[PDB]
Amino acid sequence: KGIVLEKLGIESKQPNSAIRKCVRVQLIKNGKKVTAFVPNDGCLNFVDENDEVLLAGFIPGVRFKVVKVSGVSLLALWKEKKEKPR
Amino acid sequence: YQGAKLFYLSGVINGRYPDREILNLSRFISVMKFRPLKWRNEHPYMLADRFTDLTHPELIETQGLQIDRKVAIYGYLHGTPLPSAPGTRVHIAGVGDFSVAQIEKLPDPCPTPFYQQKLDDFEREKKLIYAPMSWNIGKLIYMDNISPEECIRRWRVDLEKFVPYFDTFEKLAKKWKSVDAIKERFLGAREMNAAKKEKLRAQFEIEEGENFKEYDTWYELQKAKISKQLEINNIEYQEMTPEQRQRIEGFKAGSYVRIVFEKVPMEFVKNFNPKFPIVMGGLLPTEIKFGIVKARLRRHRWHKKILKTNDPLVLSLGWRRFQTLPIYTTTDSRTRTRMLKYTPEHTYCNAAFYGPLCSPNTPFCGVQIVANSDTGNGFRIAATGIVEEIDVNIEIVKKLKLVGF
Amino acid sequence: ERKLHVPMVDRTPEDDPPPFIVAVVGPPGTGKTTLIRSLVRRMTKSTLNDIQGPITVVSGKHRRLTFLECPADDLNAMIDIAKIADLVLLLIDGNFGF
Amino acid sequence: QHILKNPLVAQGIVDKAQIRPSDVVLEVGPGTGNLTVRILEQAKNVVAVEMDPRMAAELTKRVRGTPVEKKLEIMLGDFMKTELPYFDICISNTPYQISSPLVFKLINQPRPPRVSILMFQREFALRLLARPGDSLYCRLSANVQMWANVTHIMKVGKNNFRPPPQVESSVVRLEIKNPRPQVDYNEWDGLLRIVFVRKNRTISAGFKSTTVMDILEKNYKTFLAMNNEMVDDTKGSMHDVVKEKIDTVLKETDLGDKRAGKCDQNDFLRLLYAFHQVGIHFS
Amino acid sequence: GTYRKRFNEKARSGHMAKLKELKRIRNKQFTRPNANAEILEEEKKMKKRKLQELFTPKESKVSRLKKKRLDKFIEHQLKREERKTIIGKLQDYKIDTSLLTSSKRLGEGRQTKKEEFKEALSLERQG
Amino acid sequence: KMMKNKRGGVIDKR
Amino acid sequence: KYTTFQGSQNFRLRIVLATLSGKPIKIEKIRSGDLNPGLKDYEVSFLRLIESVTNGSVIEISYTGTTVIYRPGIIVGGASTHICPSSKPVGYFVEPMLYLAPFSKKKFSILFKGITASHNDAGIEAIKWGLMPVMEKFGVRECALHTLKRGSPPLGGGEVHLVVDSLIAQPITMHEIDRPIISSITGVAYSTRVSPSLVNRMIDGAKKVLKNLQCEVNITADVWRGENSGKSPGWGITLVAQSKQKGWSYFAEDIGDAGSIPEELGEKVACQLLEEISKSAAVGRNQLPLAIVYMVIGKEDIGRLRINKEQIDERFIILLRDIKKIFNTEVFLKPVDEADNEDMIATIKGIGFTNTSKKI
RNA sequence: UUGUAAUUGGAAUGAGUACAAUGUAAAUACCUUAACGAGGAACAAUUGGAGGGCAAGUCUGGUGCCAGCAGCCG
Ligand SMILES: Nc1nc2c(ncn2[C@@H]2O[C@H](COP(=O)(O)OP(=O)(O)OP(=O)(O)O)[C@@H](O)[C@H]2O)c(=O)[nH]1
Ligand SMILES: [Mg+2]
Repeated sequence: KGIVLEKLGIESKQPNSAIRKCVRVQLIKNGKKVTAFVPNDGCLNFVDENDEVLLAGFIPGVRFKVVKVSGVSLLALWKEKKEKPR
Repeated sequence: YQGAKLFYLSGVINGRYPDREILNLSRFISVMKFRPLKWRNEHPYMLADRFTDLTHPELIETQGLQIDRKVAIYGYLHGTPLPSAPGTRVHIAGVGDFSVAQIEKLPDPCPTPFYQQKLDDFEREKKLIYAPMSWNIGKLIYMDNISPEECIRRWRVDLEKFVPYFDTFEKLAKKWKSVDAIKERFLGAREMNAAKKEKLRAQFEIEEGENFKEYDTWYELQKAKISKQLEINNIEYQEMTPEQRQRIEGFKAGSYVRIVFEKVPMEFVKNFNPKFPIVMGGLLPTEIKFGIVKARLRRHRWHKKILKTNDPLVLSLGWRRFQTLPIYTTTDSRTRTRMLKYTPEHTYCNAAFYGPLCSPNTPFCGVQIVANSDTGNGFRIAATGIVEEIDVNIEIVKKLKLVGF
Repeated sequence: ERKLHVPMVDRTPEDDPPPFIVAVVGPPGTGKTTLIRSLVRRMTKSTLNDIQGPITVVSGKHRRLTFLECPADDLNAMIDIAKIADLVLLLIDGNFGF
Repeated sequence: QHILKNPLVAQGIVDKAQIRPSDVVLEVGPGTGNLTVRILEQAKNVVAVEMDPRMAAELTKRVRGTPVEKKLEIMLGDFMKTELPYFDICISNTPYQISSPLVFKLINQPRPPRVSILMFQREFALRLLARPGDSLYCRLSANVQMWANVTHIMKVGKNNFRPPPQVESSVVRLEIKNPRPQVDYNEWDGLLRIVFVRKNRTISAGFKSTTVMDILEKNYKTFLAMNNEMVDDTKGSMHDVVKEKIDTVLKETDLGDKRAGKCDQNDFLRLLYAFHQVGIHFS
Repeated sequence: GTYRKRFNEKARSGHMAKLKELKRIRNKQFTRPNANAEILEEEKKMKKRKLQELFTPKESKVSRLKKKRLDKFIEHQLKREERKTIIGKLQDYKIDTSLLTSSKRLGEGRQTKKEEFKEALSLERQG
Repeated sequence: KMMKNKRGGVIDKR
Repeated sequence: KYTTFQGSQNFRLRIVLATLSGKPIKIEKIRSGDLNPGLKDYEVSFLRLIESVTNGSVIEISYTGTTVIYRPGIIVGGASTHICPSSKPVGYFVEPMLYLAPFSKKKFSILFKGITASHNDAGIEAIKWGLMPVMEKFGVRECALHTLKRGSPPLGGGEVHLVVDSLIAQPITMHEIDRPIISSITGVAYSTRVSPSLVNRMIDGAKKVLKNLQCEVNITADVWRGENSGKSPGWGITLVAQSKQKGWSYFAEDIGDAGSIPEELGEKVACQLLEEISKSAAVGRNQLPLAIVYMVIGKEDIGRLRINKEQIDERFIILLRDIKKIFNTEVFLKPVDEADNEDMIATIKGIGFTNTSKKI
């Protein structure tokens, strides 16, 4: 589990760049800050600040990807089969 | 959520359901716990238990029914404590925004048995249904009648002068010929050996104590700080006298209160249906301000049609609901804010509209039709989004192409 | 891991908390009124023939509940009860469906 | 000659110097100026000592037409031969050939710097940082710890320098003690030199040397002369007196059987005071 | 598993007591009422002492470091005081060093005439 | 450029 | 409609508090009976500065100049340059910006120009070492005041750059119920267009007063000469007593006039520092208004600060009354349990303020 | 003689609905079975991976008309 601190590539000009898909996340177990991938910018819209994100093993150096946000699958949101509860 | 409890009711006998599963439902509600929600824990809100108009009927006849009324609403407070002083800005859903003319607490009309037992126990030391519709210095500062100079002399010039008042140089010099009386503040720098040990222990604590001064997880560490601060709040309030306590914290949640509002529309009093709830919600300073709201908005998945720029659309921000004309935009690879004609079919887009401002991260939904006549059969939730920014101006721009041959 | 979540501050007072708001929401004719009457009888042993607006009742030694029947035909209500409802009882007609 | 090329270590050096905006910096071995431009950025003014006129000319060219041009001053000469201006902080990546003398000069400046960041060879830095009882504890350690306190900032690698040298490097911080302890430099150095010929032998063995006895006897005779008491001045007149003085002081101080390498500041200070009591002055 | 940490040691105090006894017998090498009765201060002291000795939290990491640092600091302060006293008594006994021969000469062991003239001139100046 | 993103302003009737 | 105030009293505070609260205010009868009625030039310049760092704010100054209508907008900040009239030094305008800087949509980057010191307003060193640390205690991690050029009165010519990188939602809750143990005394003795001797005599002057003390005394000598030294000769000192334990600072400062003795000023400022520490419990008198205001705009929790019975003077009372008028918050004071001193604990409930201007 | 059909013909059939019977302590279900139950047989099979192409569209770089990124936005 982790906390979304800031979306680093949100200002990037090139759409769907690798930078655009990187999000800084604070690991809640130890408080260590790490970076994670989101499948795509369309999925990046769902992720906003201060939400629960479940991370899984995967721009070298980024080794995590988001699989659930706020307790809901990112894929489920991206296929539009669920709505993120706030 | 997957695995959610779902109760099953078979039939109705004597206008009542079978007792067996009603017990199951009742027990489930009894043992239930509630998560802390962001909006609920940052605003004070109240559901009106009863509604009463205090307007003198003499005024109603002389000026006529059209005169604005004064109304009293009673109910249990929720969320953050409501400030005791009058003048607080609140919004009633479907009515508008008003100012608290008066506020006072009343005895609880439906005391819980545990509460009544304590009061009865207090009496020694010296109903289940409620359905009405169905010279201390501190005082001296806050008595404005006494001038501050008069205050000071009793219990013993301006901030433009940053340097604080000092006595004359010579008398100050005579006062500080010796460094005594302040030695305690400064660090010091066969039986006496133990005496030496104690001072050095105190110095060591003073020099490095903090670096030394554990919970397993970072989460528990965050919770501990919150709990510790909450504990401090309780201790200060428990030392605190009940009347002065109400003056500082205000009216805490669970207090049954009377709120009186002036200048309410008369239609609210005349067109009152007890079925429709009356919801009062406090407003933060930003909620009062009006301006341009920048938000990320997307067409709802189950809405049949895409939305259009400059199309009326009813928003639900915070306590308030209102109709505006939003403009849907695109970042153009984060270069310029280009106006769109319609919302993306299956993706978010930046939406700009004018209305009451709200703090960022305030979610909202959108609806195009609220009247029953035009409901039809389609889904009425049209758009969903999150407010991204608040501003008084914005620079949307459209592509204009000049043609020649 | 599933234990850990974002820290937030719970502002519920430590003593004499307010009754929880229970919103009975459903399409017209599902049985919102009868459900409220059934529960009210169980916790209080008395039957309310007619119910309007909030009704506060004792449910335990130190627990209270306020029941509000949302107008099924009004969307505007559904928005603001949803804003203040601590618990929502979604009445669903099994025969008809969602 | 060797030149650093890692920017991060230079940034760390300038940062941990903690240059206040009203400080003047004595920056030895300016090099290409990588350190100098940053130090000019956050300093009142910088005084630089360059051995190579060409290299200082390159520095002037680099800083010319810049806002920090007026702040910089360059001195051309030998760091030791030059007489230096007042300075608050000393930051150097000078060749280690002048490493040991440099420190003492900073210690013996009329107004010593409050803080200096110095780069040295690893072994030399450890010997500076060595504590009593350590293997590398030596005369340098005791002397500098009398006149200052030395701490370790970084270990700087071989690869950072080009062409790579044959030894590692390190960066340390020196803080000269204000007020200076009121002990003669000469007496302290003399005692330590007599005691540190073989630091892992007994101090009595150190004093057993014939040359040490001769020097101590001559110094005792000189001290008697200064006190106006007459003295014979023959070679072996006071040998039997100085030897028994030494034995008595060594026995009473209980330092006779303690190795020099395992003796701290206070043990040496006690020995010095006792020797002054009995009348022997070392240097 | 015998002495493993338990979720609530207070709930099973008596159990833990047995363990201590077992330890006291197992590690001794290294160290070297009728309830069924018709009718039923020192016992309160027994309760207090047994429960206190049974439960004493093991001192923590930060407590360890605090103890070591307190010891080092306080010894350092004592050393500073002793140094100050010795240095004062040194200022009591002080002279110049120009005439005294430095210990730097310890290695030489033999001398030229030039210094001998210098020494001869020096001792003449002294008288 | 000062006036591009302004909505208030000083109204001095002195 | 408008909260009404009387006179020029607490003009900067009332404006600043209006900004933080977002409540419109009215100030009337400003120097009505004076021969030259209405606002002074520097007060108008201060309003201009407020307009520059805000957006949506509307300000009216009356035809006679004796009445002000102020409607706050949002704090937006940005990069700007402000020319400070000679009537006041730079510290006059910098001080209110410290209140508003952490709570902006963009970082504050303001270049102030004018006289850099005076007898009545916060100096450069007062801000750098005396107030900004209190902000750092409140959560403002990054804040800097760079002195590009010193300008002494009367011709001034000094330039300073204020940069506040830290943008925070609201100040942290204070819990300081003890008397900080101050570990060392530091200070800065500065001079312009004059010989270095004055600074040394000054540091010598302060040292005599403080020599009897049991802590270190090290005063920096910052002599300014040349192009960056301003247009006028001047010299002043700021002495700061620092408590490394909890990062608290107590400071006193003043500047010298032509013909005054450098030693005497050093002695006077040293004595004034001994006064402030005698009167202070957790913060100095000159730092208290900043401390109180930030607590009021903290989260909705009870913050505790220890204050001495000396700090409760006229200025303290009016500050609380103005706060109550705008924010409706009441500061509660309780006695400490100790008998050695007669300090009191000021307990303030925050209003739950949050910096909504910043983008997320 | 290959590929494609919201083309077209009448035959078969169970998911489901349901008389009855069987089953069962009583029931549900299974096996049976009158009678209904198919052309988009809308009685609307999924989960992953790979590769295109399109503009008066957008961004970036430059030995012209190009290349990269990418393109739910013209
Ligand atoms: N057979 C049967 N009838 C039910 C059931 N639940 C409700 N009903 C009937 O549905 C009708 C409506 O009951 P209400 O309690 O008024 O439902 P409601 O939610 O109040 O409906 P409205 O207030 O009109 O919007 C009553 O005649 C009930 O007998 C059920 O499970 N079975
Ligand atoms: Mg009903």
